[PDB]
Amino acid sequence: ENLPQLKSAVDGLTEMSESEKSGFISLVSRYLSGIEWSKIQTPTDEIVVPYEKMTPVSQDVAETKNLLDKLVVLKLNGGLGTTMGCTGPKSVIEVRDGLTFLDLIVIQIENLNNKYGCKVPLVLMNSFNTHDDTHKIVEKYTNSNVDIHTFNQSKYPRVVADEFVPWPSKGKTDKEGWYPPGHGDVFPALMNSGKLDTFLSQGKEYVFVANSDNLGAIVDLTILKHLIQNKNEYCMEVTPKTLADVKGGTLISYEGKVQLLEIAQVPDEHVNEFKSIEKFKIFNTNNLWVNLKAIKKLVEADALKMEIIPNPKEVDGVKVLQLETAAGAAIRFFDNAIGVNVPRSRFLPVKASSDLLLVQSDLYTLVDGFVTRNKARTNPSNPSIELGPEFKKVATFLSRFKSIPSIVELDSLKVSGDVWFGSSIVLKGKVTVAAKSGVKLEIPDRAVVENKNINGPEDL
Repeated sequence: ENLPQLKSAVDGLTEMSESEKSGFISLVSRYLSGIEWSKIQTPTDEIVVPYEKMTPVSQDVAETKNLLDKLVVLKLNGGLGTTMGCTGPKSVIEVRDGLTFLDLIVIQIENLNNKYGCKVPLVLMNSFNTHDDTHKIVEKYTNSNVDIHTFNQSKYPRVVADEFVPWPSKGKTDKEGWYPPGHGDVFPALMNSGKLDTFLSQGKEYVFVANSDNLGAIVDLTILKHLIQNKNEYCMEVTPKTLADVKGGTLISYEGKVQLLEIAQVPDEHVNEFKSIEKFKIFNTNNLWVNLKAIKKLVEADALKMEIIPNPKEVDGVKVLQLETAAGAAIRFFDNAIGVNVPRSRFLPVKASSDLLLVQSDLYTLVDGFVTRNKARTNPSNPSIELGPEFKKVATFLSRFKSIPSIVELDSLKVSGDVWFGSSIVLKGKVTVAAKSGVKLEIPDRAVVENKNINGPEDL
């Protein structure tokens, strides 16, 4: 509690840079100091521009090329693969045809630079959990036609919840004593790293930020052209909420400003209202387009005061607090800030096993680096896929599917218990496989499983 005792402890932490100490103290200050639901307003086409209403690029190529000379592409790469049972950066999990997320990213940018003769740089924002591994991995791209920059974001101390002291101040100085404080940190870190000023000197004007695991976040020149023509200093890509997205962060008007609103800022009495997709119709994809000169101005001015997100964790039986911020929450600080409501093709996340099943099946293919949806697929929606904990770890997932089944005509798959799948299986309509406790169920090679429940070996 209070300020200067915490500040003294933090200044004691010789692992932290001066900019890190100051940044962390600033978060703690605002968190300890402190959205009225009734003052919230639903957005309109004046805040959220439909992607269709935007003016397409003209057939004139030199225009496309002038747009691309101003662009820097940034991928958020601070997350480990441990949620999916893998060591190393999440971005080095193989997504399809043997290629990692990062492989696809390098290939896309290389092909942009080929198609158009531009020199679009890639930058990866790493964390202390991914920085060294990433540094070694990216050597593989040495001869690739893309300049790849990396920088490490901030490293803040986990705070012991009960005592409110930095955990490293109590001797917990190994990796478990610290955390990367969210992707909101991308802004000060891009500044603190020196990279922002670099890109500035070269006449770059915009950065396109996206999660390294969103397969849909490809350079879109309609969006960028709009920002230049309308002087929008920030643009969030949003997409309509389906029932799968009810908890997603959304864009509102609040005290005269476009703002991101997340469930955390929403009172208990109001969460059900928040979750209504007729009320709040769109959600943040984390595909963000931001003006570089505006970042520099706002970071230098100490203007970016995003909502603090507690994120408490229990680590080795010690409850800690991890104060973090979100990159989309910065939207309220930028001049002429907007959302662009985009097709869901631009939001294809891999967060679990079930998403790999999506993108590794015949429902998609690699075309020139792009995870391209099968044209045969009649329904504009992807099948719903649910798997038990048996399928959580990627390697176990891959072993439980002798080959990935065809899902091109699938509507829905649910799998529970100890289930194994043979090769060349085809899945259609609504499929359920449910192995009871103590039972292992194996689905034979070349099975066609169609609008059917499988609750035992007695379902052939």
